[PDB]
Amino acid sequence: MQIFVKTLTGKTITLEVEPSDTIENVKAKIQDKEGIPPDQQRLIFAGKQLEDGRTLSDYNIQKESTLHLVLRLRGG
Amino acid sequence: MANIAVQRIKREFKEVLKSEETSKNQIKVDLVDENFTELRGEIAGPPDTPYEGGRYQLEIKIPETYPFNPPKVRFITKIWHPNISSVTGAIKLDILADQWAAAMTLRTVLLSLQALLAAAEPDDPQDAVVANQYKQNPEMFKQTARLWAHVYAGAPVSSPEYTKKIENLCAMGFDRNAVIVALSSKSWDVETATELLLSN
Repeated sequence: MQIFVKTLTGKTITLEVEPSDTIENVKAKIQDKEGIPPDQQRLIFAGKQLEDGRTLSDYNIQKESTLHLVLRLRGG
Repeated sequence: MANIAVQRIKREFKEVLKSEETSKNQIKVDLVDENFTELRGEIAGPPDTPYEGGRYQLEIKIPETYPFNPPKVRFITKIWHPNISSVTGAIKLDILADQWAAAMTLRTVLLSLQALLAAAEPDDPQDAVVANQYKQNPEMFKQTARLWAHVYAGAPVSSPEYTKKIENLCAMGFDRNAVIVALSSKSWDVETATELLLSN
């Protein structure tokens, strides 16, 4: 199923995922598409940050839902 | 220690001793033990920073996995800096964590800490209270860092407007060092500093 990920620059990332995919899996797919390392990725849905070990179905994320990508780690 | 670690630390210790930066009294390193596993570092406050004229001692522990893991470094001399804990001297810097490279040496670690003093990164803090003061009131941070450089690191005398507030609280019978920590921590609000001192 197709979901959308909105970024700082207005460019939307379009992903093909399964409801059982974990947030960590989603971050891996974003790395493949965009080059962004998963450690720098923060995923926002329903106002809250999603944790890497839970699945999209856990957060009620369905077809054509939109996630928000906030880019920052770099924690020296 | 393993031969690769002994050879590296021996080489790097002598490089610092003969370096241009040691001859200009910018950096220094000395032995503590006999097996080269704990060293004592020292850096000068960089010019045109609130740390100017101060000298800072560094606790340096070399791990058994050297050079493939960074030295553990801590500030023995107390300092007011967003990336160094004003309480423990712990350091937040990437080369001492994930961005360590085996090609790095004692010399470049000492020079990197001097660069950190000159150019803080308040969005990756070690001391949230200091980093907040750095971002909300740069001039207050500067004078407070100057004060700490004077009191703890041997720098020249700091600003008189801050000394007045210190004397007022010392006149109340409080210890001068605790007064400085309280006023620094409370961003020089005399009333909250007094309440903190009254509860110590």
